[PDB]
Amino acid sequence: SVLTQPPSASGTPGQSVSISCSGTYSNIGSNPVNWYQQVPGTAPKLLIYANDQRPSGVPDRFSGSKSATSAFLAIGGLQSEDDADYYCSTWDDSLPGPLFGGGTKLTVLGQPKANPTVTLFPPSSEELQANKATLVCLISDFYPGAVTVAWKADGSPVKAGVETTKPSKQSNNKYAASSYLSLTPEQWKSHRSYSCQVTHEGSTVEKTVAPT
Amino acid sequence: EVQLLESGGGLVQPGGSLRLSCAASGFTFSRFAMTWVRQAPGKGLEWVSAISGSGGSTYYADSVKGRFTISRDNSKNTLYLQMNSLRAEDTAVYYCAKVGWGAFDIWGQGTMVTVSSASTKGPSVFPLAPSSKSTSGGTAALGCLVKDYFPEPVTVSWNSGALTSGVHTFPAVLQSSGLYSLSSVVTVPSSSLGTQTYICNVNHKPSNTKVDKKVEPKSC
Amino acid sequence: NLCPFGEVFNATRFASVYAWNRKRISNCVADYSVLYNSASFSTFKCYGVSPTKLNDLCFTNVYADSFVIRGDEVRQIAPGQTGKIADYNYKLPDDFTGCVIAWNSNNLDSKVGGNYNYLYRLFRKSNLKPFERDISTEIYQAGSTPCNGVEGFNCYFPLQSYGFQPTNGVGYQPYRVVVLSFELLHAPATVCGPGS
Ligand SMILES: *[C@@H]1O[C@H](CO)[C@@H](O[C@@H]2O[C@H](CO)[C@@H](O[C@@H]3O[C@H](CO)[C@@H](O)[C@H](O)[C@@H]3O)[C@H](O)[C@H]2NC(C)=O)[C@H](O)[C@H]1NC(C)=O
Repeated sequence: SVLTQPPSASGTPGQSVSISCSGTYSNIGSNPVNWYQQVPGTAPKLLIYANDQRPSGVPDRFSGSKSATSAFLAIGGLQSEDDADYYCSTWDDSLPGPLFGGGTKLTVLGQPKANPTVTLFPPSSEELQANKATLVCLISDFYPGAVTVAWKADGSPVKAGVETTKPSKQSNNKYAASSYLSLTPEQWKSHRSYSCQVTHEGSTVEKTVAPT
Repeated sequence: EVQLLESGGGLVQPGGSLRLSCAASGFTFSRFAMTWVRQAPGKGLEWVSAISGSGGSTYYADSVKGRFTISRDNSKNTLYLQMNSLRAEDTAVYYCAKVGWGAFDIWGQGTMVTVSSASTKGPSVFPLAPSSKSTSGGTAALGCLVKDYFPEPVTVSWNSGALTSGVHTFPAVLQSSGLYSLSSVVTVPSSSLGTQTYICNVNHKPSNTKVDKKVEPKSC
Repeated sequence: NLCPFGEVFNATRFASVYAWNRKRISNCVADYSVLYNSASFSTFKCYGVSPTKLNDLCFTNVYADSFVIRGDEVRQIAPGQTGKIADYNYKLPDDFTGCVIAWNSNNLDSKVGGNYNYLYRLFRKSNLKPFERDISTEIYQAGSTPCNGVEGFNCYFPLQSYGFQPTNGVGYQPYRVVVLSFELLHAPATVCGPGS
């Protein structure tokens, strides 16, 4: 059904990293795996096909490997110009065309890791009086520029009504992003609290608001 | 020396139609299957459709079946994607690519397709009041929410430009509706609240909209 | 009387790795140090035995397998390895007892404009078992759409040619490989070193 990749990866200049891709016997276990590099602003570029083969012009510091149900892309001698989103892809015995994993954003580290500052605002009285309701989660000063944002309502995941921006570079070379959760006023009052959870480099910062 | 040059993207309303083209050179086009792959802004890659070298076999993702038609003209080295019954969620960059050994080995640089009904609309501006939940140490965060405008850009200032320290205006989110929203937040000494007035000034030239919004601590 | 290693190592033509060759060696005396004394080999690696100790050992049969691969694939000819060759072409067992010998053959096996006679299997639905061999040429089917015997979007011929060119980087130059595997059976030992 789905190929799962970690949302981010990092290393320092000249070091190595490994990006994973996890699936099932009916896709990765039974079908050749490909890897693509997408430098922001450009089309994907093939790095690896048929699990571990490089097309002409891809240097040998990119290599592919595969376990039973997982695939791995290794990148040695990291350079800044390797900053990109990396996607695995394969086929599934049940589908006519290929699947792509969700992508891993690789950052070659140029400054120390920096945790996000998170501020979460509840719907305003004025918006509630217009019969609308938006939660605003503002995320700033983080490095590398990769976060994932999860919303909760009384501990339960909230799927619908979420809009999150891509990270964008701040004047101070750290990153910012923001996420918005749209609700009805009734949904807003029909819960005891809402949470914005921002995960960065494997640590989660959580903020919560409640109707009042 | 291989080139895949796409065109035909653009803006259409829901239910509208578009035809994309991809012009190939530098390889033996008719020998290779060809494919379309799309990428919604900020999202991953989604295979759309493929076609055999001759054009006699075609393949489609479930998400586009019955609405999109792939074809090719081997006399012109041109690959096509006819897109009917377009929906907001078809908004994406569309890539053409050559198929090679189970992979997509050469990609065009993409053409952007936007499926939207948005027309010029000024924002609704709401205050984001400072609270205990947005105060850390001796600092409080307050802001304004600039909701549902089109097109870009808006400008936000605080206290008519007198307040710049600690101002952070965030890049807009482009919603599924096709409308933008953004927020601006300022951090100020919490002891200044209720003695210093804080006003965000929002300008949206396209709709000739100008809004000042007082942002005040709440009383119950 | 002497085991015919010269015919294996010095054969004029070598097999493609997907259709790797095997010779059975038996009823003969094997001077292995003949081999490892030569500096001609860029790889000479033994597993579960020493090059010298072999002349002091005996075996039911010896198998000599041989083929051509890329320089940068020689590392897959070893117990415990994965990759295109180990997985889809020539697989040694985790407990391999034997020797792997290789040498650069760019001067014999490359051609200006490319030697495309050497092939490898690029696609396989499952990994080879140790010493398994697959020479089939059925169209390989990715995903759900049956190939019906035709190459296309999701349907690929399973062998690809190396296409060796004298000017390749060494990692992409052709190497000749010989794998010696030493079989001990509950039966008479017919291949012995000169020390027995
Ligand atoms: C593959 O072919 C080459 C070339 O024919 C073989 O090399 C040859 O190896 C023999 C050893 O069996 C060498 O003969 C030796 O000559 C000295 C005289 O200096 C003698 O004292 C030794 O007792 C032995 O007879 C021969 O010179 C050598 N030729 C070349 C050109 O290197 C090689 O052994 C073959 N590979 C095998 C058999 O695995």
